[PDB]
Amino acid sequence: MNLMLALLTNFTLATLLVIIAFWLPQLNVYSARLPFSMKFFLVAITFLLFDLEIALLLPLPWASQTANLNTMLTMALFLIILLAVSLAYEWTQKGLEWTE
Amino acid sequence: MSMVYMNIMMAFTVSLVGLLMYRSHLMSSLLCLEGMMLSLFVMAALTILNSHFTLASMMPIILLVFAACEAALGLSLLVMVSNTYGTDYVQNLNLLQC
Amino acid sequence: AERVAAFLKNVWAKEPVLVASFAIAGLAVILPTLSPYTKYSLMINRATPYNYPVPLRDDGNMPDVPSHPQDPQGPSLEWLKRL
Amino acid sequence: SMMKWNRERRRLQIEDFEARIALMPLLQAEKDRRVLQMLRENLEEEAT
Amino acid sequence: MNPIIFIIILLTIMLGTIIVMISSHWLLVWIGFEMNMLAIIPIMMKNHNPRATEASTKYFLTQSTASMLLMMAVIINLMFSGQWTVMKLFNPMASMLMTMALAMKLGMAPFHFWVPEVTQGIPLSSGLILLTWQKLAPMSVLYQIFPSINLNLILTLSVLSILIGGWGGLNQTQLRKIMAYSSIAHMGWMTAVLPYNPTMTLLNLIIYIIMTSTMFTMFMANSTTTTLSLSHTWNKTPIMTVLILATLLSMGGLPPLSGFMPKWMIIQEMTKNNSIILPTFMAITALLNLYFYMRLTYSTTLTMFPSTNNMKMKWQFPLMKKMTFLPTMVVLSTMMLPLTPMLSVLE
Amino acid sequence: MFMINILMLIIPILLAVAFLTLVERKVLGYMQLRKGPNVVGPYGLLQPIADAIKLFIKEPLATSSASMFILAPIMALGLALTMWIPLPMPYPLINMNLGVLFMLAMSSLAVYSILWSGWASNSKYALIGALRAVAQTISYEVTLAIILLSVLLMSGSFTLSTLITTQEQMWLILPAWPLAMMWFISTLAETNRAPFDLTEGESELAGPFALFFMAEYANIIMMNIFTAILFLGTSHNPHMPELYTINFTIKSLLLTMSFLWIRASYPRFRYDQLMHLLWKNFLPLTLALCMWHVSLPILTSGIPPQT
Amino acid sequence: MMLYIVFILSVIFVMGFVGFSSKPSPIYGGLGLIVSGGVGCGIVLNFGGSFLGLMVFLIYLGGMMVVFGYTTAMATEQYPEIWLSNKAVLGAFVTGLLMEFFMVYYVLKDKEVEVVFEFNGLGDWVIYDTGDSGFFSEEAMGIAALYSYGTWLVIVTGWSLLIGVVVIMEITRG
Amino acid sequence: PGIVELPSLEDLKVQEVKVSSSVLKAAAHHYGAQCDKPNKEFMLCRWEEKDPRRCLEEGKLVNQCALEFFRQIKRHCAEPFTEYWTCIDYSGLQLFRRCRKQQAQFDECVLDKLGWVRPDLGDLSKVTKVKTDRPLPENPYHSRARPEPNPEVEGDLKPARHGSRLFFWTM
Ligand SMILES: CCCCCCCCCCCCO[C@@H]1O[C@H](CO)[C@@H](O[C@H]2O[C@H](CO)[C@@H](O)[C@H](O)[C@H]2O)[C@H](O)[C@H]1O
Ligand SMILES: CCCCCCCCCCCCO[C@@H]1O[C@H](CO)[C@@H](O[C@H]2O[C@H](CO)[C@@H](O)[C@H](O)[C@H]2O)[C@H](O)[C@H]1O
Ligand SMILES: CCCCCCCCCCCCO[C@@H]1O[C@H](CO)[C@@H](O[C@H]2O[C@H](CO)[C@@H](O)[C@H](O)[C@H]2O)[C@H](O)[C@H]1O
Ligand SMILES: N=C(N)NC(=N)NCCc1ccc(I)c(Cl)c1
Repeated sequence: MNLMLALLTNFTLATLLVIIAFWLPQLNVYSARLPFSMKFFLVAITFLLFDLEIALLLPLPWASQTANLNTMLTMALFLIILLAVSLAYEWTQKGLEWTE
Repeated sequence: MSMVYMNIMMAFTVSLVGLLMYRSHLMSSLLCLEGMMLSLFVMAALTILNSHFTLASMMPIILLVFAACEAALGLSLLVMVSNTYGTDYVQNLNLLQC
Repeated sequence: AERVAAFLKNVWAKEPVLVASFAIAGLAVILPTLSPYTKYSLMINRATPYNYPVPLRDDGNMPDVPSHPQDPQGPSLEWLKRL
Repeated sequence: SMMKWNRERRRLQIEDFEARIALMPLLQAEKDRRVLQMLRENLEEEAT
Repeated sequence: MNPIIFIIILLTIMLGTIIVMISSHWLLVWIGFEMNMLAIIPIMMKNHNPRATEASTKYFLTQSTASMLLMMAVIINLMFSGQWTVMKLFNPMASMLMTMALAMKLGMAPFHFWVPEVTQGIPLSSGLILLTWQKLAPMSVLYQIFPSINLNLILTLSVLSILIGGWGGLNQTQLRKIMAYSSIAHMGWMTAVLPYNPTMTLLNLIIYIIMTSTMFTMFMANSTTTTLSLSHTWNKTPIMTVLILATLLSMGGLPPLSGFMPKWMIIQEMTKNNSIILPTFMAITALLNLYFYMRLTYSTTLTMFPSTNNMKMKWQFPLMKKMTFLPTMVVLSTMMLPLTPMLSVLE
Repeated sequence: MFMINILMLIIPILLAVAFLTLVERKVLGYMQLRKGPNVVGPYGLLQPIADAIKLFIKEPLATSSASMFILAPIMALGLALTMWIPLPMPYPLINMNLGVLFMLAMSSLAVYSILWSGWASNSKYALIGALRAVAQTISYEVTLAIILLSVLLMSGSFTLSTLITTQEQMWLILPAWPLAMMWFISTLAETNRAPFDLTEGESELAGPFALFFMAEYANIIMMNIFTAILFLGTSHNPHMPELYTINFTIKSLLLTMSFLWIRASYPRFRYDQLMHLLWKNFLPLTLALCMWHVSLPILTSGIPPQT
Repeated sequence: MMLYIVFILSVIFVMGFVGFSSKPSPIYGGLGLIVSGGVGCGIVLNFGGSFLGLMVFLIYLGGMMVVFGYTTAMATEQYPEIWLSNKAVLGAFVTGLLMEFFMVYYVLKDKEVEVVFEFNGLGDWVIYDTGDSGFFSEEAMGIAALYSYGTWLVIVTGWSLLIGVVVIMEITRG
Repeated sequence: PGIVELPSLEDLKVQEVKVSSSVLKAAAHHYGAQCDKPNKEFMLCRWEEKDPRRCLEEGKLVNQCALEFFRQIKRHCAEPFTEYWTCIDYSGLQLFRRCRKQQAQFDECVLDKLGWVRPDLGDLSKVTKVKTDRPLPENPYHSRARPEPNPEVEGDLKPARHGSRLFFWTM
């Protein structure tokens, strides 16, 4: 209940601050493609794919508690190396360049 | 079945009907596709958590990861379509009629 | 070898960030196999009792199984205390 | 320094976990009676 | 495409299929389809044109929808049995959803509309993969879940595909569309016999793949995508016209050629089960396919169509395309009937 | 009782933000051989109040979508306050078992306020500026998440108060100063602070404005509080918790003041150059150090406890 | 009552789905999916899925849906059409909204309902597990097992993500 | 289906150990050493019978041993123990490492006046062995008779009679 109360308070207050911010006494009586750039799209997609790999690494602090450490360490490094290979491929294919 | 399954199953059906009844934007149909995944993630998580199927706890994550990768591919196709015609309208994808 | 050292000096001058990255990544892959302490990581993890240790029905032929927690038989953690 | 402290923290965790193991039979004995009492109580009301 | 990347993408297409075929867990089956679909899109797009982009997008939407329905069937199956083992499903609604999902992936009627359009819009080599290798993974799942499949649903899907495939091919002059509708009809034979004898499904699938690969390879050797273009073959590679004639007659199911064998054995298995009306209806309906196979033979081999003057320039250069395995594939496509009892290896 | 506790967090956060604007102006001023605000109240102590009143009675000067024009500042300010509720100082308002993940999850949502306000700007050029800002923010989210995971492999859990225990004997900046360096820079880039203040840079080449400003400056304080806990752990004495709060406040103030110090000291990055700093420099090192910090506890037998 | 919190969240879940499934402007459709994602996390949280719930926020909302909105602003819609101004969208939205309410009314009135299939209506709390006194999170133990039991899952998943990068670079090079 | 047999409300009654969890945590290490035998007999029963109704008598002995355990602390070491568990009770996580001085006073008191020795690190997590006159259950799962396996196939593999026998083929 406490977290729900905290969230409701934070955003309820934010709503109220926006309210009075827009309405105070004034005292007066009188879908195309946005110049599409492919490079910014690939940044977003690259972030997504790296974000999914981060999702796979987040369990690592718990995984280190296993007795199967031989398997666990090998798979942890394997995942990170494959992430590095992804970066290396994008790098060498000019995917990190902002010219042209 | 438990009461929650009614609405989660309904949500999948709503998104499936949404996906099968296209309008104009291809993006709108992609959102329904990701809505389907979301309802699948929730239903799978509920079943796995409630039954205490411990090792299956990773399955919703795998589903999420692969489905996000599929969505990334779909978004790439959408931008290539948009580059060709200037919109993501599905009525433009009718060359293979003939 | 001399060609190897000349290559390393070149990258050290032009791309020290990448040289450091690869060196750190190489140490991470290699050092666990060379470390005398890596074996204790396996032992400490196994020694942590997450669930209840269910007792065994005594059939009269288990001289290696302690009858009481403070009896001498059974695994000892004295190696862990001194660690 | 981190290795030494984490090793001590592992020893402190084992001691904490062993305190739980000492108490688990008592807690299990209580949980059994509480569950059976509740089921028995639910049974009296069903009969009525 | 970089040649090394093309190899790795081809291997990923194969790996995704292999994962589906070796998996005992439903999640891994789903992963195999996801990986396979991811790797095939780049070879549909490789020639970079609006038609190839439309085909890749139409393909993506169909397969993604089918994979969502498959995951639904898996999750419903988990709810009602508490397990993921790849086998019979434990809930009739799950069985219908998986059957419909796999029918969509195979392009069976009435989920067939994408097959002619996607095949037309991609290169011949990509169409070769689409209409042969891609059938393996869905058919291998059907091989394992067939005990729980609704008999009326599967036989209705089969009958519709044989009719739609047969009729759809009659109106085609594009070779890729002819192959697409031909593929739809042949899928119907494969699923019609599956409830009775899955072994005969495997036999039909293997032989279909062999003849389909032969035809695509022969189209690729001459860079022919239309009937009229194929009609110039006689004035360039006369041997090729004879091979095309023999292969088409085999795909028509004419004895004594290899393509008679799957239809022959499917009719046997169905009659052993007192199914007489259905096999007879299927065999007569397959005459539609024979008609538009015969039409191609008339314009390719049995008559000489008009030529062009610039064709003479082609007489001075040899075929340099790989035509890999073509001599073996054509002989298997036509001359295998005397070895029919060898089908027991598939048991 | 709990609602009082929430307000004893929300109100001081907004007051701290107000007077950070004064501290920033005066610290920058003295580094520039001048004074900064010193007329509006003694030593400028009423300057934030005058600025606040002024902005709120200013004319509130068409949106392309009213719902998103109002959603963006509510999201920004609401999310910013939410990031504070799991912070242990030394006791959190909400004690989350996965507090670190919660902060990571909530911070990833903050980019929607940028996106929504770009959509509501009704201007092609403002939408493009918003998309450039979003690309920067998500780029540096990558290293922040990986750096955080590397540190937690020494702590053992996603609970923020466990970082206190992990640093009972020693600050984590000593075993992890290479990560501390990239973490600190990543926070600057994440908050669009100089030399990464490209939204205000590239742009020039009332109440609603104030609300976005409060959200950003609350995030700046919060990020430096997170940095203090992550790398400069204060010792907690359960019988004298105020001792922790004093020491931990001083560290957070100094870290915040170093954000101002850095603004005063360097020119701005080009957009492509700050992208290369991330994708070609920080990310390679972060990946290599992530592998290293996975291996190190195993090879030293220094794996922390799960609990 | 708070005892029906999961059901109430599930009701909101459906309305958000009817929101984007009727397909207004993709800007608003994206908003409807975000609200459903947050509500979907809340449902998962109340079944003990703390880590799973937060992954929806971190990955589904903070990653995938951010990229969806980024792409929409760049290649689909830059200015949203007024919500429900289209007749089909309004009709589809109203049609789905009424179906959900009729479902919710009856299940609450009778504490059960048959919408094609039979659903109990006593509250999802009734099926919960009655014994839990372990010193760990079972969800965390299961997810952590990916690195000990799921070697094969890691290999195929990691490979697919690498091919995702390779494939997308091929698709977009044109 | 039949009736779930439940013990009467009277058969469940027993004298409770109504002390808080910091008290139990404070006494846990000596409690495990002192009351091991009835405790392990009870836990063996639970894991063998898989039925709480079948171990009520052993569960009652667990309670009696604990009550007698805490009566001996009260008789002799009430004051040092109270300081110790009050120290534990202050911590939000009830941490042992915050109370080593008070633990030392309680540990020295029980050793002096009761001979109790605190078990070492690792002791209480051992798998021990219990001697019980209770008979080992036969069918704790209440399994039915398993279905009979399919008739096995044995013999010599000979060539197929006249080959495939497929239509006209002679091999
Ligand atoms: C592109 C693919 C990249 C894949 C990269 C994979 C790299 C893997 C490198 C290290 C893998 C093994 O790393 C480490 O090796 C030593 C070898 O003594 C193992 O052995 C060590 O730990 C085990 C515990 O399991 C002890 O029993 C043993 O006495 C000890 O020496 C470790 O258990 C293992 O953690
Ligand atoms: C194409 C639609 C796509 C959207 C799909 C929407 C989700 C569908 C959810 C299906 C889950 C319900 O599945 C259905 O549950 C009921 C509950 O007992 C089962 O049970 C029902 O039929 C069997 C018949 O022997 C008996 O149990 C009983 O008569 C009846 O209760 C059904 O056998 C099962 O098919
Ligand atoms: C943080 C709490 C602060 C509490 C302070 C409470 C004070 C309430 C009295 C506010 C008086 C504001 O005074 C008034 O503000 C509005 C702001 O647009 C100004 O502007 C207004 O008037 C001008 C014409 O004069 C109009 O063209 C304009 O559209 C209108 O906005 C006025 O020129 C100013 O006279
Ligand atoms: N960037 C600075 N430090 N100076 C500055 N002019 N800040 C902005 C001024 C400001 C905005 C909102 C509020 I509420 C307050 Cl009190 C003050």
